[PDB]
Amino acid sequence: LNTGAGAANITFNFGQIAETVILKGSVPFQLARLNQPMPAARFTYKLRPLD
Amino acid sequence: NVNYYSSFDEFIISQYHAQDGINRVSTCVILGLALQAYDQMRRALPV
Amino acid sequence: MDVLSKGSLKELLAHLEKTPLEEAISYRIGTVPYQNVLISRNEYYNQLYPDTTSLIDGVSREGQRNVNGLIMSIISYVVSGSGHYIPNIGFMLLRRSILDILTKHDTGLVTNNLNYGIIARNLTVSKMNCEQRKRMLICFKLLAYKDGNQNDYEIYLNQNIPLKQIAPNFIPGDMRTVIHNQDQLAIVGIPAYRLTQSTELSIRDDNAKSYKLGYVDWYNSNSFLRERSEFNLIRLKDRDTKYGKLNGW
Amino acid sequence: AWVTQAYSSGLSQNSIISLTGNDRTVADGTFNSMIMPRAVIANEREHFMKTRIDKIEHDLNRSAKQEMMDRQSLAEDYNALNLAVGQEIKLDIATQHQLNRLGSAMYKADHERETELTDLINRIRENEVTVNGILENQKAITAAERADLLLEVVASTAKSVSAAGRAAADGSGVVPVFGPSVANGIKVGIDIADSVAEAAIAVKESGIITQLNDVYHAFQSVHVAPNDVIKPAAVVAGTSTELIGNLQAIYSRLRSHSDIGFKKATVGDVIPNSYMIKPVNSTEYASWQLYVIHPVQGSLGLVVQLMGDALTYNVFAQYGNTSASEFGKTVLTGGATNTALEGTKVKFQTKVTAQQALALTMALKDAASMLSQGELIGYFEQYINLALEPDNLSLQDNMHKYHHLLTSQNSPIDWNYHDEEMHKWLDSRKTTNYDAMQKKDGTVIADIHIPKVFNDLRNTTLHCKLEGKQTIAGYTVYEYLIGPWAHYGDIDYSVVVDTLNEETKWYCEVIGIDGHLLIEKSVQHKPEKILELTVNDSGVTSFNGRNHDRLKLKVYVKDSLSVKVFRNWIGINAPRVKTKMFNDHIGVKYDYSHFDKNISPAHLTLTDLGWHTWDQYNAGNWTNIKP
Amino acid sequence: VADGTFNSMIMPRAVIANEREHFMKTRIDKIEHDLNRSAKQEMMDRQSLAEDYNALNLAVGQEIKLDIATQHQLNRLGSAMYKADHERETELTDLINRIRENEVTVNGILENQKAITAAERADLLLEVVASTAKSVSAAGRAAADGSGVVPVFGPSVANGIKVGIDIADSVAEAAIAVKESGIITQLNDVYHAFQSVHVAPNDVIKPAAVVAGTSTELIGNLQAIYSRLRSHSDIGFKKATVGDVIPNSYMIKPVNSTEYASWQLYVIHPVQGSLGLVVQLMGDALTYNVFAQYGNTSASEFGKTVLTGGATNTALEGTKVKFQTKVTAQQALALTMALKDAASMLSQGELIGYFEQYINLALEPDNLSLQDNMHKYHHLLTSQNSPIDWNYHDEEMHKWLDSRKTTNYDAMQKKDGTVIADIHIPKVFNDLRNTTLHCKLEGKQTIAGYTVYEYLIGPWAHYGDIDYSVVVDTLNEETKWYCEVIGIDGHLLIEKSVQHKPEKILELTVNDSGVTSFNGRNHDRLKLKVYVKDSLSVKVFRNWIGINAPRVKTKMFNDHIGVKYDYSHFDKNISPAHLTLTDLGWHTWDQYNAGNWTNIK
Amino acid sequence: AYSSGLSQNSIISLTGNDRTVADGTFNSMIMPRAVIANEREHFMKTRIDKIE
Amino acid sequence: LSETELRALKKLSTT
Amino acid sequence: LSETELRALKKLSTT
Amino acid sequence: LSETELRALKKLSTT
Repeated sequence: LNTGAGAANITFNFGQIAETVILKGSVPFQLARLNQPMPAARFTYKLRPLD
Repeated sequence: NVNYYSSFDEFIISQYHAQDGINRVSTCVILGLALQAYDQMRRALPV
Repeated sequence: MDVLSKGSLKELLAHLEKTPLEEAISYRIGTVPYQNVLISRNEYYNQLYPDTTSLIDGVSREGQRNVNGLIMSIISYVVSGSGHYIPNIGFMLLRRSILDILTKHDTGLVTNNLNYGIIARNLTVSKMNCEQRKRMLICFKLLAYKDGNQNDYEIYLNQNIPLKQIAPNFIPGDMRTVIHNQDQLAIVGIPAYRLTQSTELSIRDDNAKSYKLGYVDWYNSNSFLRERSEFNLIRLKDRDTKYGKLNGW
Repeated sequence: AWVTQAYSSGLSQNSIISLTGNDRTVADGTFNSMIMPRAVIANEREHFMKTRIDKIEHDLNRSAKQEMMDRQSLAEDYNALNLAVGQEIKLDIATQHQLNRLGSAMYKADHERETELTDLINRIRENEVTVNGILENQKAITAAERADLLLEVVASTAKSVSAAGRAAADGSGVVPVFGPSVANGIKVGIDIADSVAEAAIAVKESGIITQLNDVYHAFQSVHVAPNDVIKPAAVVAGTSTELIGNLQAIYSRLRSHSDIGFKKATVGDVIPNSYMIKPVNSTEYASWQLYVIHPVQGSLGLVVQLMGDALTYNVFAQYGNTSASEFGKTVLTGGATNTALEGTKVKFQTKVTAQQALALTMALKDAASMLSQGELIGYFEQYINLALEPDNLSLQDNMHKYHHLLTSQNSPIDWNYHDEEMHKWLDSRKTTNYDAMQKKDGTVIADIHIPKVFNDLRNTTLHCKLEGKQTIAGYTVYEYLIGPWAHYGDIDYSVVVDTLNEETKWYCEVIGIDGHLLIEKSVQHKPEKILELTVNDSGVTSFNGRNHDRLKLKVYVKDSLSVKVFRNWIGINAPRVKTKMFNDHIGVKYDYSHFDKNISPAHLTLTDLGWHTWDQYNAGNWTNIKP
Repeated sequence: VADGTFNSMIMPRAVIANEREHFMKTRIDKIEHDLNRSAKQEMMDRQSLAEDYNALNLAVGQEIKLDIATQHQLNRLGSAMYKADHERETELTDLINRIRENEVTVNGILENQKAITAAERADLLLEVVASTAKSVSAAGRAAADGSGVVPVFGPSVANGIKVGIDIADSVAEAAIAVKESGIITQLNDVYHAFQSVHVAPNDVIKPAAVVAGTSTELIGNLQAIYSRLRSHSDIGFKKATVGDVIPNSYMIKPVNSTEYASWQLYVIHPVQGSLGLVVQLMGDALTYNVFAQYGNTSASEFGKTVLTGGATNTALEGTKVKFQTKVTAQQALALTMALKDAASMLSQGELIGYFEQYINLALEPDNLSLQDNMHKYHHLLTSQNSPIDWNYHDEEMHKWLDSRKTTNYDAMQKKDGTVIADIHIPKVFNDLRNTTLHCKLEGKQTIAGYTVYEYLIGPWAHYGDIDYSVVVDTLNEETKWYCEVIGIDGHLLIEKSVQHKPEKILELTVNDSGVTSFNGRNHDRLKLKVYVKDSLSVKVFRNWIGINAPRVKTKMFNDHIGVKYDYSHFDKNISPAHLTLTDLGWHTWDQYNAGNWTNIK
Repeated sequence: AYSSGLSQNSIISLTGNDRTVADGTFNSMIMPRAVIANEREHFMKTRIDKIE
Repeated sequence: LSETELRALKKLSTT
Repeated sequence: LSETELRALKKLSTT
Repeated sequence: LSETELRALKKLSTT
C-alpha cells in the first residue's frame, strides 16, 4: 500500500535457486528488471529468478 | 436482366441485328436445336 | 479421395498431369467461409458445438471470381479433396490439366501478381498439418518457377522458418529431383492404428475422417488396382516404367 | 477466370468493356489499374480530404470576416427600400441575416448560370447554318465529341468540356454554398424565461434556434454549368431550334428545384442528409453498399442498393413523410431496396441533382454485368460526390440519353406534379410550425425564429452583388439579367452604387428587343428604384409595347467599389407560374442578340437619354441619337 | 461473393512513404495557413502591435520590443498557438455546460448502452446535449472548424525574413539597428521544423466516454485530457524560445525495398510534448519504444527510454523521409498499442496504412475493433493509472529547457556582447501562458448594434499576479464600449470610451492551486465579454506582474472531481443600448429579474 | 537513333524480376501513379493550382 | 475594402 | 488596401 | 481594413 506523494518502487529478490516464478496481481501492474525500462501494465508475469 | 420475345423467329432476328450478330446467330441456332430436342422429350415424358 | 492418397512427389505430380481443372472446381454453391457457426455434435455434447468455416474443409464453398480464387481452389483441392464454386471460367481453361495451369504459360492465365502471404493466410495455414503444408509449398514452388519468381519464393520461405524446414526439395523443370524425393505427402491411407466409425468435433477433422474411412472402403472395393495380382491386365501406356517421365520435364 | 484465343475476332457482344477483363483481376501498378475510378465516399482519406478542398474554395471566395463587416451596410440598404408592413427584412435579427446569406450566395450562382446560358443561346443562333450541319452529319460519334465540335464551331469562350476544364474556367460567384462555414461561431440557445423586457428581446433577437443550425450543417448547393447541359441537349437534337429548346427546358427544371431547396431552410424543419451504409467487416466475402440520396435542391430522392453485382434503385417522394419513416411514397421502382441494413453510416453531400443521379443509376443497371463491382462503385461515387463524369465513353453516352429522357416530355417521372406537391407540403409545414410555436411561446418569439417574410428563393426580396471587369473610357460596366420569372405580379428593381468620389453621375441602361431606356442618376449609398415591371401569368412582360421574357440591365459608374441590385415583389408570396417544358420553349421565340450592345457614358449627351429604337441609331455607335 | 476490387479501393494508403502522397498534403496545409493568416497582413500590422505592447506599462527587463526581428517572429508564433488553444477551451467549456444541463439523459446513455462503439456512443451523447457540432467523423470535424483553430505552418511564418546580418566590431547606434532587423540562422531552422496540433473536444469525447458511467466521470475525463494537452502546448512554445534546434520526425525505409522483406521505422518527435515514440514494423511484428526528449547529453537524439514494447533498432540504413505529426504522443502511443494487439488479424498494408494515416492526417482507422481498443488505451494513458507518469516528465522537460536557455545565452554572451545576445535569445519569451500575449478576438453576435467579443479568463497554469487589458479600434471618432466579466455570484459591468490604446480592466491574483478569489468566491475561470459599435478589431492583452511566473501543478482526474465549478452563467448576455447609470457596477443575480440581466429591477 | 554513351547507374525496380508488383505489399503502396490519365487526379490538380 | 468601411471613412473625412 | 483606393481617400481628406 | 491603416486614416482625417 502506498500512502506517499507519488509512485514508489518495490524491489523483489527471489533468490537464484528457483527455476521459474509466476507473478499474478489483483490489478494490472508494471514489473521490470533492475535499470531497465518499464513495460505496459499486465496481469501475469513469468520470470527467471536468476535474471 | 434479359429480354423476352414472343417467338424464336423474333429472337433469332433481333440478335442478328446487333453488334457481333454473326457470332450471336451461331449460338442461337444451337439453342434452337436444343429447344427442339427439349420439346420432343418433354412431350414424351411430361412432368 | 484419389488426390489425397498420393504419397510421393512422383504420384502426386503424375495425378495432377492426368486430371483436368474441372475436378478442382465444384458446381455446388455451398456456403461462405470465415463465418462463426454452431454445429451439432451429439455423440459428445447436447448443446451446439461452435466452430468456424474455412476454405480448407472438404465442403464446397463460394469463391471469388478471379485468378486469386482459382488458385485457392486448386490448392484447396490438393490439400482438402474439394474445391470451390467458380463458374463460367471457360471450356478452354477447364480442359487443361491442373499441372498445366500451375506451370505452363500456354494456358493464358496470368498469375504473376499473386502474393503468397495472403494466399497462405486465406487458405488458413495455422490450421493445416504437416502434410497439408507440404502440398501447398509444392503448388507455390510450381507457380513461382512458372512466372520466374524463384527469388521471391526463397525470401518468403526465409521469413517463415517452419515452412523452410518442411519445404520439399525439387526443381520444377527436372525429373531426377522428383524421383529422388522421399517426402510423405499422403493424407489418407491404410492406418496402422485402430480407425473407428466415430465423429470428430471440428469441421476439418470430421471431413478428413470421412475421407479416411472412405479410402478404406475404396481400397477394399473392386475399383482398386492390386498390382501384385493383375499387373498384366493394365495397358502398356499406363504401366509403371522407370523410363516414364512427366511431359516437358 | 477467363482467357481468349490468339488470332480470334476482337468483337464482343457487350458494348461496355470493363478495364478488368472477364477474369475480374487487374495487376496493380499497370495502366489499366491506374485509370480505374476511385471511391470517394467509401474511402475515408478521400472523403476527409475532399471536404478540405471544398472548404478552402468557399473561404477564399466568401470570407466570414467580410460578410460580418457588410452586415451593417446591408441592413441600412434593406431599410432604404420602403416596404409595406409585414414585408420588411430586418437584418438585425440573427435568423433573418442567416437566410439572406444563404439566399444571396445561392441566387448569385443561379443568376450567373442563367447569364451564361443566354450568351450560349446567342452564339448558337448566330451560327445556325453550321450548327445544323454538325448535328445532322455526325450521329455515331460520342456526345462529348459532339459537344466539343459545337463549342469549337461557335465562339463559346469555354472550349473545354471535360471536368478539369470546367473547373479551370469558373467564376468566384459559382462555387457552391458550403453550409458548415456559414454557421460557424454563431450563438445558439438564448434563454429568456418569462421576460418581455425590451432588453430581453434584444438579446434573444441576436441568436438562433438549434433547428436552424442543423439545417445549415446539412446544406450544399448544386449549380450546373451550361457546358455540362449541352451534352444531354445535343444527344438527340436534329436542329438548332430543338437544341435550344432542350437547353432552356433543363434550366427551367433546375430553376424550379433551386427555388425549392431554399424553401426547405425557411420552413423551419430539419432537412435530412444523404448517407452510405457499408458492412462492418472491411474484408467481407459478401459485399453490399447502400446509398440514400436526399437532394436538398429537389423534390424526389433516390435509394441505390448494390448487392454483389446486382443494382436496384427506388425513387421516393420527399413530401408526405408523416410517419416515422424518412422516406415517402415511392414513385419509380427499379427493384427491391432494403433500407434496414445494419452497418457503418457515412454522411456525404451530393453535388449533382436527382435527375443526374437517376440517369447514371439507370445506365449502371443496364451495364450491371459488364462492369466490375469496383467500377460500378467508383463511377457512381465520383459522380455523386465530385460531379465527375465517367471515363468510360460508352457508359457516358448512355447516361446522357437517360438524362435527356427524364427531362423531355416522355419522362417516366412527371416532375410538375411532384414539384407542385412539394410546394404545398412546404407551406403547410411552415404554417404548422408557426402555430405550434405560437402556443409554446409568444407571438413575438415565433416571428424571431421562423420568419414569414422569406418563403421562396425568388419570392424573397434579395440583393445580388455585381462584379465588373469591363471598363470603357473609365466607366466600368456591371451586368444584371432581369428575368426570367417563375412568379407573376409587380416587381421592382433598384440599384445601389458606392464609389470613392464625393460626387459623380452614373448611368443605367436596360436593353430589350427594341431599345434601351438610358436612365441617369447621381445618388450614392441608397437604392434608386431604377425600373419597375409587371409579369403575366405565362411569365411574359409587355415592355414598351413588346412582349419580353428577359432583359439586360447594365450599370456604368466611375471609380466604383461595389454595385448592388435589389429586387422585391409588391405582394408577399407571389403565386408561381407553371414551369415551362420543351413544347413551351419552342412555341415562342425571343431574340437576345441585342444584349451585347454597350454604350459609352463619356460621350453621352442630354438628348440621348430616353427610350430609343435601333433605327434611330446608325450602324454601331449605340450612344449617339443621330443616324 | 465479391470480385475483390472494392476491397482494394478502400484499403488505407501510405501517406508518408509515397512522395506523391506527401507533396499533396504539404500543399493543402500551406494553403490552409495562408488563407487564414496572411504574411502581408501580419507584416503590415506589426507597427500597430508594437505601439500596443509599449503602451502597456511594463517594467524594464519585462517588456517586449517587436522592433526586434526575433521578438516579432516569436510573437506571431505565440499568438497563433495561443488563439487555437484558447478557442478549444471555450468549446470544451460550452460542451461541459450542455452535458450538465442534460445529466439525466446522459447518465442513462452511459449506463444502458455499452455494447456500441465509441463513435456511436459519442454521436448519441452529442445529439442529446444538442451541441453545436454533432459530427465525430474526420470530415465533419474538418468542415466545422473555425479559422483560428487551423494549425500553424512553420515554413510559411519563416518565409522571406533576413538571415545572417554581419556587423563587425561596431557598437554604433545604426549598426545596432541593422543587427536587430535580421534573425539568426538557428531560429530559421527551428521554424522550418515546426508544426502545431490542437485537438478538438469532439475528438476527445470518444476516449472520455468509453468507460465512463456517470456524467461527472465524463466531465472529469474531458477536463483531465485537456489539462495534459495545454501543458504539452506550453512546452512546444518554450522549445523554440531557447537557442536550440528542435528535432523533427522522420521515417526510414529500405533503399531498394523488397516485395517480401520490407521494414519501416517511424521516429515521432512531438514538438508539443515531453516524450517521443519509435515504432518499427518488421514483418507482422510491431515494436515500440517511448523515449524522453530531455537529457540527450550524447550525440544521439533519443534520451532514456521510459516505456518498452520490444527492441527497436534506430541504426538501420535506408532512405530518410521527413514529416510532421498531426497527433500527440498519447494518440500515437494509443494506436501503436492497439495495432500491436491486433497485428495477427491485419495485413501488412493495413498496418502501415492505418499507422501513417493517423500520424500524418489525424485519420482514425475504419476498423471498429481497432478504433475501440485505441480509445480504451487513450483513456488509460491520460488517467491516473497510466503507465507513464506525466507530471514527472513535463516537470523534467521544463527544467531541462530552462537550463538550456541559460547555457545558450551565457555561451553567446562570451562570443559576442550582451546586447547581441539579448536580441538573439530574449528572456521575456519563456512559456506560452507565462508570456505577455494578445488575442485578436472575433465576433459574430450583434445585440442592438453592439458587436459581442467573448474571451475566456483562465484557467491558469501559473500563479502570481495577472493583468488583463483591451485595445478597441472603431471606425467612429467617439464611442462607448462596455466590458462585462461574468462569474458565479454575478457579473461586473464597466464602461469605457478611450480608443486605440490598451486599457487595464481586471487585476487578478491566483494562488498555488490555480484558483482566484473573484469577489469573495473561489473561481477557476471567468468570461469576459466586450460590446462595441462598428468595431474593426478588438484585442485582449495578458501579462504577469513578475517575469517567469512559477508553475502550477497539472490537475489529474481526482483533482477535477473534488472541486466542481458552475459554468452555466457564461451564456447570458447584456444589452448596452438599454443600459442605465445605476445598472453599471458589480451586481449579483438575485438583484436582477428573471431573464433581464441588463436592468437591476 | 542517338547514342549518348553516358555512364548510367543500374536501376533496381520495385516490381522485381516478374516486372509486376505483388498485391497488398509495401512496394505497391509506394509505386508511382498516373496523374494525367486518371480523371480524379487531373481534375483535382487543376483545383489546387486555381486555389493557389 | 468593405462598403461599411468606405461609408464611415467618407463620413469621417467630410464631417 | 489597393493603391487607387488609398490615393482616392487621401484626396478626399486633404481637399 | 487593418488596424494600422485605420489609425493612419483617422489621423489624416481629423488633422
